[PDB]
Amino acid sequence: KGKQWEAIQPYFDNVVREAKNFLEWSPNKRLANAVTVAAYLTSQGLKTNQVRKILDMARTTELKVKRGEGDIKDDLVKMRYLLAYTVGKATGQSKYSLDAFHRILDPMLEVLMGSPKKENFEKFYDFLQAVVAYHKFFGGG
Amino acid sequence: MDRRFYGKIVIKGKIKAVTGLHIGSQRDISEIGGIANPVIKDPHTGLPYIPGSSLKGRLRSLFEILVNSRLGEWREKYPSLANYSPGSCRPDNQENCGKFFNRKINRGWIHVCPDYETALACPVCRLFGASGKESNFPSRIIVRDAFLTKEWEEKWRAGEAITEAKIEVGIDRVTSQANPRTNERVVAGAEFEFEIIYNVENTTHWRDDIKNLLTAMALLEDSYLGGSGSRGYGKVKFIFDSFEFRPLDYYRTGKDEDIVSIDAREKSVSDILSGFDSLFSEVEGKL
Amino acid sequence: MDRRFYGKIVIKGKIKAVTGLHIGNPVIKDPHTGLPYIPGSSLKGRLRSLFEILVNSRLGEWREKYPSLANYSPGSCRPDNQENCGKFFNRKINRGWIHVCPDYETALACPVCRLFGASGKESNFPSRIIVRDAFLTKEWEEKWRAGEAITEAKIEVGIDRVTSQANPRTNERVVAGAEFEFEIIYNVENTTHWRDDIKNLLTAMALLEDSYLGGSGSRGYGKVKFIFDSFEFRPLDYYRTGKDEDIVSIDAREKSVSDILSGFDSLFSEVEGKL
Amino acid sequence: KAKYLDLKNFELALRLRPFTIPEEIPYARVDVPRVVLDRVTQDSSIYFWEEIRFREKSGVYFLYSGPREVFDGYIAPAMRFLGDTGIGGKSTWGAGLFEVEFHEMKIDAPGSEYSVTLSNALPTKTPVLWRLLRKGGWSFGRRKPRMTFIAEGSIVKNDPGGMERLELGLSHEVYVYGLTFPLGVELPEG
RNA sequence: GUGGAAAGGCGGGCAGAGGCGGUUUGCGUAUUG
Ligand SMILES: [Zn+2]
Ligand SMILES: [Zn+2]
Repeated sequence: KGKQWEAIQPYFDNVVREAKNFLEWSPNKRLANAVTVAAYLTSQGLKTNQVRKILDMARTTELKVKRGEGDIKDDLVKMRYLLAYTVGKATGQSKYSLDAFHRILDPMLEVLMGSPKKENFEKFYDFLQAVVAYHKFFGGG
Repeated sequence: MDRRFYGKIVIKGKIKAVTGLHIGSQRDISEIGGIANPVIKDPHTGLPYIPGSSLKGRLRSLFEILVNSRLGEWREKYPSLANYSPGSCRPDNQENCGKFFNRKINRGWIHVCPDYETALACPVCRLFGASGKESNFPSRIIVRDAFLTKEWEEKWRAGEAITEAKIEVGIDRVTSQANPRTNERVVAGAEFEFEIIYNVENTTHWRDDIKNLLTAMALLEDSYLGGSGSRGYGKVKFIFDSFEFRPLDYYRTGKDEDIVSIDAREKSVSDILSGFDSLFSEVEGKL
Repeated sequence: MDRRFYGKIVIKGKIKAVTGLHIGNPVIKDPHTGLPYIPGSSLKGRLRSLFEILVNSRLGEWREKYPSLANYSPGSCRPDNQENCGKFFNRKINRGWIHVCPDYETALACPVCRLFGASGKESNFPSRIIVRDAFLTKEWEEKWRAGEAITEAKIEVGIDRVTSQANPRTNERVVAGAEFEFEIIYNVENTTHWRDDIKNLLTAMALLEDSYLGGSGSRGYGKVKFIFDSFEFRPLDYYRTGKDEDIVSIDAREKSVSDILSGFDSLFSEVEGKL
Repeated sequence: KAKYLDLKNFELALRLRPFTIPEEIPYARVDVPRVVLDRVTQDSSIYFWEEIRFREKSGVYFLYSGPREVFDGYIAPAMRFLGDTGIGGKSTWGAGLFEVEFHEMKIDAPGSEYSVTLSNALPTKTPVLWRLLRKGGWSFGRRKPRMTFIAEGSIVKNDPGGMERLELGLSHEVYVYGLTFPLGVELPEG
C-alpha cells in the first residue's frame, strides 16, 4: 500500500533525473518506467481537474504540431509556469502528492523549447498519455 | 414511376449558435485525455461542426409532430393521411398500425411511409424521405454539413477559444449532496455555414413543400438543436445568405442565369410571412 | 404514446436582482463577451427543486387531481437503499435523490414530471418547458462598455471561536442591481391540462422570489425579482402563415404572484378560445 | 503445387536442377460487390464481381522474340493505344488500363529437342506432358467456341503450333493465336 | 481482330433523455514599541 509508495518511488527517482532528456529511449523502457511512474502516484490522490488546463494546453497545439505551426515556443512557455502554478495555486495534502509529479516533467519541458518540433515532443506527448492511462487502471481519476 | 428534374433551390446561409450548441459523438479514439463529452469535430481541422444528420433529423422530428396534430384536416390537402390516426404504434408491436408513428428502427418509432405511392402524397416523407420493402421513395432535400464561417476560422487562428467547459451539478433535496459533471459545448455565439438544397422534382408541388421546410425551420428557432437543450444548450438561429434557384438551363449551359431571391436581413419567419408569394414570385415565371 | 403539438407559450421577461447574486471564486461568465450570465440549468434545476419540495408536503391535496401521487408516501430514500418504494424521492443519481417518475404514464400523471421532464428505463418522458440562458440586458450591456462595474468582490471572514482566529476569503458576486433577460417556452402538448402547468410553473417561480437563486443565498446571494414583459402564445398557425397571430398577454407592470392570483382568467381568455 | 517460378529459378528447372518456389504471389484475386440502382426509386440490386488487384510496385509483363522491324512497326504502336483502352474486362471502369515500358530480357535455353511453351500451345501433334486448358473468347459480341489450348509450361517436341481462323459471322475473318513459344528443356526418362 | 457488352454498394435514422456549482464558515481579534 503506502509502504510500496515509499520504496518504489525512491527506486525510481534516481532513474528519473538521470534520463532528464525526453528522447531517452524510444524502445520498451519508457513504457515500462511509465507504469512505475503511476505506481507511486497510485497511493496519492492525484486529481486530474487541475491538470485539465495543462492537458488541453497539450491538446490544442498537438493539432498545431500537425501542420499548424513549426513553433512550440508560445505553447511550451504556457506549460512551464502553469505547472509551477499547480502547486502555485493548490497547496496542502495534494501538494505533497503533486511535488513528486512535478519532478519528472520539469526536466523534460526545458528540452522542448530548443528541441525539434515534429520530433522529441511526440516522444514527450507519448510519455504524457502513458502516465494518465495506467493511472485510471490502478484506481485513480 | 415518373421521377423528373427541374432545378435545385439552394438555400445558403449561416447558422448562429445563440446559446451554447452541443452535438456530441464518440470519444477516446487513440486518445486518453479529454473532457469525455466532446462535440463531434472533424479530424483534418479539429474544429467543431454541425452535421447534416443532426440538422435533418431535428428538422424532421419537429415536423412529424406538426403533422401529427393537424392530421385530421390535411387529408384533403394531402392524400394518404387517411391511412393514419394521431398516436404511436408503441402499445402494440405492429409495423403498420392505425396510428401515425409506424416504423420500428431499433426500439423507437419513427414515421416512414411504407411505399412509393403512399409517400408521394404524405407531407413528411415526400420531403425528408422514406423507405420500405421494394418501393422506397428517396428524399428531396440535401442537408449538408455546416462548418464555421470565414470569420470564425480566423478566431481559431488568432487564439480565441471555440469550446467551453461548463460545470453542472446535481443536488439531493434532503442532504444537499452535490453530484457534479462537465460538458464540452460550443462557445455561445459561434456561427456555422449551412446549405440546404431542394431538388425540385415536380412543379405542381414545390410551393407547398418549400413552405413545409420553412415551417420546420421556424419551429427549430423556437426549439433547440441537439444537446441537453432543455437547459439552454440549443437556441439556434438561421441567418439566410442567399436563396438561389439553380434552374435546368443552368446545368447544361453554364450561364449565370440562376434566379436569386432577396433574403438579406430577414428572419426565417419572414420568408413564410405574407410575401412568400413575393419572394418566390419570379420562380413562377420559370415554373 | 401520442405526442402532439398545439403551440408554444413563450414567457419573456427580465430577471432582476435587488440583492447581489452569485453562481460559481468567480461567477461563471460568457467567454465570447466576458459578461456573467445566469445559466439554463441553474434556473430550471432550481425551479424543480422548489417544486419537488412543495409537492412533498402536499400529497393529500394534489392526489385527488393528479394520479401517481398515491404511489408514494412523503419521504426520502436516503437511509433505505431502495429504488422505487413508498418514499417520494426515488432516483439515486450517483449520490443524490431527485424525484423522477420512472415511466411515461407515471410522468404523464405526475404533476412535477409532466413539466420538468423525466428519464426512465425504456420510457424517457421528455420535458415541456425549455429554459434558456440569461445574458445581460442591452441597457446593461453598455455599463460594461462604460466601465460601471457589472460585478464586484466581497471579503468575508470565518471566525474560529477560541483563539479569535480570523480566516478570511474573497467571494466574488454580481453587483446588486444587475439585470438579466430570461426565457421560458412552454410546449403546449395536451389541451386537457395546461391551465395547471401555467399556474403550476408560476408556483415554482413565486417560491423562488421568496427563496434565493444560486450561490450561498442564506447570506444575501439570492433575491430574484421576475419582471415579466409579455406572454405570447405562438399557435400552430403562427408557424405556417408567419403572421402576428400570437395573442399578447398584458403584464408590463405585474408580478409572478399578480398573474397566478385574481387576474389570471381574463388574461388567458383568448388562448382558451384557441385551446 | 506452385504455378510460377522466378527468372532465376525458371532457368534452373529447365536444366533439372534443385530450385525454390517464390514466397508471395504479387496479385490478389479479390471480389468486390457492386450494386444496380433504379433511377426512380433508388432500389438496390446487388451482383458480385471479381478482378485481379495488383500491388504498389508490381504488375504484369510478357515477352517478344522476333524481328524488331515487326516490333516497332506493329506492337509498340499497339501497346500505346492499349494503354488508353484496356486489355479486356470492364474497361469502362478503368480496369484493363496501364502504362508501357519496353526492356530486354535474357533466358538461357539448353539445346535439346524438347521445349516448354510460354504461350497457349494449341498443338497439331500430341505433346509429351501437358496441363490442359479450355477457354473461348468474344469477338464483337459473338461467342467463340471453346478450344483446347494447353496451359503455359507444357512440353512439346518440335511442334510449331497453329492458328485457326474462325467464321463467327463477321465482315472479316478472325484468327486465334496459338503459336507456341519454345524454350529448350531437359526431360527425364518419360 | 479482347471471357466480351450494359450495371452508383444505397434508400430511411437528431448521440438523445433526466440533473441548482452546491452546504456550513460574522475582515476580524490579540497585545505594545
Ligand atoms: Zn409519410
Ligand atoms: Zn414525478
